[PDB]
Amino acid sequence: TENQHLKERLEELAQLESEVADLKKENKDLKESLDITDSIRDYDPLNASVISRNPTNWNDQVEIDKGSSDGVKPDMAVTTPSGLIGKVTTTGAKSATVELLTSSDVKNRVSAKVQGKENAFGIINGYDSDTKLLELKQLPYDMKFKKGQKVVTSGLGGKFPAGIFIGTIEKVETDKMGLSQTAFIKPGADMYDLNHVTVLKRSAEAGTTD
Amino acid sequence: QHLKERLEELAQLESEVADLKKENKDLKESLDITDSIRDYDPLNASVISRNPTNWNDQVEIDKGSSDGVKPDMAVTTPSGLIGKVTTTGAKSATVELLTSSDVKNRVSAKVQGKENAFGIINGYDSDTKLLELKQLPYDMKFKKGQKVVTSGLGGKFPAGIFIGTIEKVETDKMGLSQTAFIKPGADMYDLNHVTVLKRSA
Amino acid sequence: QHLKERLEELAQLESEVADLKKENKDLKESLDITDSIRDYDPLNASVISRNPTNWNDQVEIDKGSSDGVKPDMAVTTPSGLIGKVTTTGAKSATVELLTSSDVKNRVSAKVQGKENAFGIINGYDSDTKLLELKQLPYDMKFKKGQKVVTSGLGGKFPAGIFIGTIEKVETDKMGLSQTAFIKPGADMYDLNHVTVLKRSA
Amino acid sequence: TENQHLKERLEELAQLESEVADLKKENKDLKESLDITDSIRDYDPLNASVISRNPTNWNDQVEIDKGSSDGVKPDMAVTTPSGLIGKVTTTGAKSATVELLTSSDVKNRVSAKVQGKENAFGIINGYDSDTKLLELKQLPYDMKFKKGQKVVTSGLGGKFPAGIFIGTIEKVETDKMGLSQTAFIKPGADMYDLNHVTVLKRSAEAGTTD
Amino acid sequence: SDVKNRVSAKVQGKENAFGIINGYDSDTKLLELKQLPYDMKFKKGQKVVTSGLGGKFPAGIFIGTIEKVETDKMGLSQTAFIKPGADMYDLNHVTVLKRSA
Repeated sequence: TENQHLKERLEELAQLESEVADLKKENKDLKESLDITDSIRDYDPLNASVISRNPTNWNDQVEIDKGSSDGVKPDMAVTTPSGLIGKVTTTGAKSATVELLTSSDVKNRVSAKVQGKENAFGIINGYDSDTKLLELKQLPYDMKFKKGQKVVTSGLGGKFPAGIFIGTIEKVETDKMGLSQTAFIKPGADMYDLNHVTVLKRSAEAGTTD
Repeated sequence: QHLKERLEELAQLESEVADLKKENKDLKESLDITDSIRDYDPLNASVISRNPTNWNDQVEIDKGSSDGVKPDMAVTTPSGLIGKVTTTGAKSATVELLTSSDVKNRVSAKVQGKENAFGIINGYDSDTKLLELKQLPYDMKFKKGQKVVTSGLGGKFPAGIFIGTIEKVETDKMGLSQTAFIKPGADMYDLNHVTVLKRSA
Repeated sequence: QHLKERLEELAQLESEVADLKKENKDLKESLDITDSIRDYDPLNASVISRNPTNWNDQVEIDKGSSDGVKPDMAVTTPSGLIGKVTTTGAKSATVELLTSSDVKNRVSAKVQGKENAFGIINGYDSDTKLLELKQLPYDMKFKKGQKVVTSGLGGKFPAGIFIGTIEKVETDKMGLSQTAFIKPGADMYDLNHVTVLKRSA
Repeated sequence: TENQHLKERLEELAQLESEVADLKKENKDLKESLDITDSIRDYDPLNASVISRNPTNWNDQVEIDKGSSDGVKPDMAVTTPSGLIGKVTTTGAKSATVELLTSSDVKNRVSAKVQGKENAFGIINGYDSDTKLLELKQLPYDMKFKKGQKVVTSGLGGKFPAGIFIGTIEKVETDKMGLSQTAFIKPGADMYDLNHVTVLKRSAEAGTTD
Repeated sequence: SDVKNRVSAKVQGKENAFGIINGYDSDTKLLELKQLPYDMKFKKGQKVVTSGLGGKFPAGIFIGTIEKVETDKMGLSQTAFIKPGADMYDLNHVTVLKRSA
């Protein structure tokens, strides 16, 4: 099994890797042809490790070994290879606190986009400990969603680069008012056990519309 | 071990593909119409912020004062006019969209036809998703499909910018003018790359 | 006494007004495009029957065999192509509409563009209200708004008949061709006056 | 009162009368400019009187003094100045039976159109003795209707001329399936007391699509 | 024989039709021109050149000749079989086109 499937995978994986690199290069040329600098998807990453996590508030917060003097700033996105895990909240000289998507803070939110033949925008806001699902609120009521669509950061909140993978639509429903839809999402990154992590500095100019 | 290493960063890769594809297509479309409007002295910008609260009213771009961006300048995409610059900052600016709910928001328009009629675009319906073209000559006849562009009467926008298509047409109460309802050409729900027209010469 | 005499026949009068207005407008539109297609030898007809059961598939017109109407002839309105004649009778005939659900219903189409691409219109979605334009060249690029007309390849319809507008465009599975979704120009939900093109010379 | 309102009415009535006549003439010219004969709205009327009505089936049927030898034929529309009242069902040499809109025959129906900035089509089918309302079934589910819109004959059933006034939308609702709408209509013609009536021969070719 | 190998082609004719060259038969020694407009008519001998649609090759490069033409199953398009102009069995001197301007 340790080579029965990864043969068709680690292989079909490099498949997407080169496809990207090509698109990624083409995209770079286009933006150069036009006068486009610091687009909404660009960013400078910084690697870091979780150095402390309290079981009392395990799903709310984590502490990393990088801080102010390393360039870390409040509101920077924090991720892992398989997805978005949170944002920097408070920073010290050499360490910082990051609030996880699974946090119980009702004010916690992130601007997101649901990829489809036609994209839709909404706000991720709310985690359910039982269902293990993120709430995607305010999607257009007339657009139709299917289980499996990918959700990524829109960057429209002004602080995260766009394109970071968040998760997958798992369930969809209409809200009481009948004005919008709400999708429930399965985070792609596993946040129960965090060790190695990456803090993203957003390149695009900061937005004040929030 | 490497059974999760390059296995998890999969969905992230499929997402990069999808996003790059769309951004490349849109960016290509931008290149073609380049020389097509080189005269208006174009400035390419990115939408860097949009609030869900007033989603249809405005958007923020990463170009401002120090880039030649000044309030009232036209903002467009390859498929259409999307708005005008309002408040400007040093490195960014706010753009009022045609889909705005601000009742004072207006744009001088012309219907391309045998005979050219002028009108004021002023009003957007969230439901029908149509733009209101008020004040057209009461006895002139319009047909579904006629193209609507900016008139230029007012110095603000250059003339010739495509706005949308005549969808419906009706006579208002007074019996003095006609109102056409227009399908915007540009898609303003999903904005990313945008163009500021600095000069209307 | 006369308090009901000319009082009741009121709503009936207001109805005559509304109906005549619409019929006059549509009829005027017909006159303008007259010489515009005098070559195709037009035959003006009225829809005389339509069943709610198969509303979107067909319609019956008051012209047939003894009028020169023959199956496969194009049927149109000022704002667009609406179908083709199928079974014909002495004084009437059945018209298959573009909105039909008959999967075998097809029309050869051409997209007017820098480079002209041909495709087959084959399929209508009741929900999106869009026509399926299949088989367009995989590497040619299409933009929302390009006009689609009949190609003529097949002898059936004359070429140049306006069909609709490119709304969306996508690549099919195979990766061999593209499919555009089209907004029909003509309104087929409300048909009354119609035109049969007898000759495609 | 017998001249306090009819002064502003019989006057404002001739108002619509001349407006029509003008449109009506213009329409005639247009149809002549194009080669349009026997359009969907043309017809030859015949005057008649109700000569018998049984209280046992008062709302189902009525008998008129014109028949076969007068040109009356089954399926011809029967009206009065204020609206449509029914259709001819069986004919004899000098008299005929006409089924009223208020009939209890569930199979009874008429193709209709709801006038609006954008017309809608449906089938009138069913009368409620209590509410005194006609059922307009199968109107498009996404179109919106307002109380007061006029309903007329569409002619699409192949037997009536189009344009005969039927009544007014009074109530509107969505059906269980959620596929269409149903409007309830107030007949314009009062069918409780019928005397003078008019049988319409349809000019347009007959339709077999029914 | 690489099934993913493709080239965008155009048939020079009264009306120009586009298609994708994708497939070579060792036996008939013919190139497969897929996706041509179903109701357009092609004749043996029409010349096929590169279309350029895709930025890769310059347009106008001669590819071969229409030999046979047939309608595929679907009844949506036509496939022509083409006789390559160049002889690829014996290659020695060759030319690389650096710019497609």
